Parts: sequence; C-alpha cells; structure tokens
Amino acid sequence: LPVSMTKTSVDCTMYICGDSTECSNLLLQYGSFCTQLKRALTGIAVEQD
Amino acid sequence: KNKCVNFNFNGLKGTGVLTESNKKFLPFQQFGRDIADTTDAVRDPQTL
Amino acid sequence: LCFTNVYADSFVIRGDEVRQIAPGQTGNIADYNYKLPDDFTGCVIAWN
Amino acid sequence: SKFGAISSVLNDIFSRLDPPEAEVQIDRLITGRLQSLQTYVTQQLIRAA
Amino acid sequence: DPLSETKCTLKSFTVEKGIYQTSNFRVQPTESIVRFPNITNLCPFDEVFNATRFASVYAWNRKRISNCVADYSVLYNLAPFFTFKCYGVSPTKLND
Amino acid sequence: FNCYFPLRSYSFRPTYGVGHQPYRVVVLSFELLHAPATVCGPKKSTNLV
Ligand SMILES: *[C@@H]1O[C@H](CO)[C@@H](O)[C@H](O)[C@H]1NC(C)=O
Repeated sequence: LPVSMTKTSVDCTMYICGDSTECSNLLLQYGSFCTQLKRALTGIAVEQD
Repeated sequence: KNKCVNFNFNGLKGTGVLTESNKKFLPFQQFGRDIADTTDAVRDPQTL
Repeated sequence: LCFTNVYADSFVIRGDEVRQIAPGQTGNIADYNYKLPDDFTGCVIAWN
Repeated sequence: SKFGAISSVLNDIFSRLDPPEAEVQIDRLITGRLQSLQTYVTQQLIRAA
Repeated sequence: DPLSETKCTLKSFTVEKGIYQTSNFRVQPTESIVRFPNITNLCPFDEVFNATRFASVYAWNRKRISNCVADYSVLYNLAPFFTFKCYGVSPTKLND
Repeated sequence: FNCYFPLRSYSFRPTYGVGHQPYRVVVLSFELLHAPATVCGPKKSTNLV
C-alpha cells in the first residue's frame, strides 16, 4: 500500500525564462500564477509528510 | 573559464559557467545539445 | 480622448530617415542625438 | 516544442526579432509554458488525492 | 532582511511560526564575453547590388556568399533604398 | 581615421528624389495614464445625478 509520493518544487524563472533577463520583466505582468503553483506543491509536500 | 559569465557564442546568448570538457567529439560536429534542446556543449570558432 | 498635456518637439529631417523617430529602433540621429523611450505615445505632423 | 512560435529557445527570438514583434512570440511561449506548469500540478493534485 | 521578505511574500506583518520559501538564489554574472570568427575580409555584397547590368526574371543569377565579414550598415543607408521589408528577422539586429 | 566637424550640414537641394527630400516635421508627446483635467476635447457637461 503506498503512503507517500516524491515531493517536488518547480521554479518559474529557470523553467519558463531559463537564463533570460527580459523574460523575467514580462512574466510579472501575468499576476500570481507562480505563487499559486509554488504553494500548491508546498501544500502537497506538507500533506504527504 | 570556471566562472559564471554571459556568453554570446556566434549568436547564442545566455548565461553559464564554462569549463574544459572531457568529451570525445567527432570533427564534423560543432554543437552538443542535451535533452529537450538544452545547450550542454559548444565549440568556439577561434581555437576550436 | 483626454490626456494630461501635449508637447511639440520641433526639428528638421529629410525623407529617408523618418522611420527611426519611433520607440525601439537605431540609427545615426536616433542613438546619439535624439532618442525617445520604448513607451512613447505621439503623432508625427509631416507636411510638405 | 516551439508552441507555434519561431523557435523553442527564447534567447534568440529576443536577439533576432524586434521588441515590437518579439513579445508577441514570447507571450505565446509564456502562455504555453504556464499552461504546461498549471496542468502538471493539477495532474499531481489528482494523484496526491 | 530575510525576515522582512517573509512579510512581503505572505503579505502580513504578523508572521507565525513555520518555514516559508520566499525566493530563489541565483548567481548573477560579473563579466560579459563574445566570440566571433577570425575573419576580416569584406565580400562582394557591393558588387551584387551595384552591378552594371542585371539578369532577367527567368534564369536568375545566384551568387554564393560565404567566408566574409558582412556589414549591412553600409547597405541600407543609401538614398534610393526606399523600402526594406524582412521576413522572420528584424532589420536592425542584422549585424549580430 | 575619424575626423570631421561633428555637426554636418543637410545639403539642401530640390533636385533630390522624393524619398530623401527635406520634410519639416513636428512630433507630439501626450501621456495615456490617469489624466488630471488640463487638455480636454469639445465635449459638453451634464448635471450630476
Ligand atoms: C583564427 O585566426 C587566429 C589568428 O591569430 C589563429 O590563431 C586561430 O587559430 C584561427 N582559428 C581557426 C583557423 O580556427
């Protein structure tokens, strides 16, 4: 019977923008997408623990 | 070498640390791309 | 449409170089003499 | 994937295209990658449940 | 301060006990490098554009341009060069 | 190897082509954000309800 999974965390700057500086300036015009995704995996990681 | 620098190698702009590889490249190749088009290796046009 | 204020920058240029007085280009008179930012909003009054 | 843009790498389209045209293809790649990251956590949220 | 960054991240002055991921570390580069090939010679871009006589529509001439230093800034500064429309490339970033 | 007087003349000549004739042009500059009332159009007023 499985109890837990592999806990993970993803960043937005190194994934979507990578090494670009100009992408980081335009991504803040999108709102709170990355704050939603980081808290969701954080809420997953505290749940499986 | 061995410091994180902004590299512009024949139009490929980006950021990373360069070190001397141990890779056995064939002479017809000039670029080594990793999984999902990741720029893993490069050959400089000056001293090759 | 309402604005805050409207200005008038008076200069003389010839016919070949009317495009680079615009947000985000380069040129001989654009770079070192007369530049304007990337979020500029205005019209060119070009009469004969 | 290019997501229907010119290239899959984003540093070169900032270097090739002008910023009046380059942010159009950047917004195509950002909304493609933000949809890729949002669906990945959503499939993780079903699996974590 | 790193404690003040938690007050900005959670948007609350009274931060309770726990562990919070504020931001990510990233080492920014201090230098800037560029590498181009060792060539210096100019190539007949001027000869293909400013030739005396030109070919017709059928059996068009194609000049093999390779192994030179290009310089487009001497091209589009000419006075009869009225229009310049490009495809998939911006006309200003052509030298890089 | 680099020497001229920095301000150069336009060399006014009416025999030039129309694509390089001297055209006297004036540009405008107006902001597009939240405007205090200083420059307005010909619209009239109406009583407040
Ligand atoms: C480019 O020219 C330089 C001249 O100093 C030479 O040292 C270098 O080996 C050359 N690179 C080549 C031919 O790849």
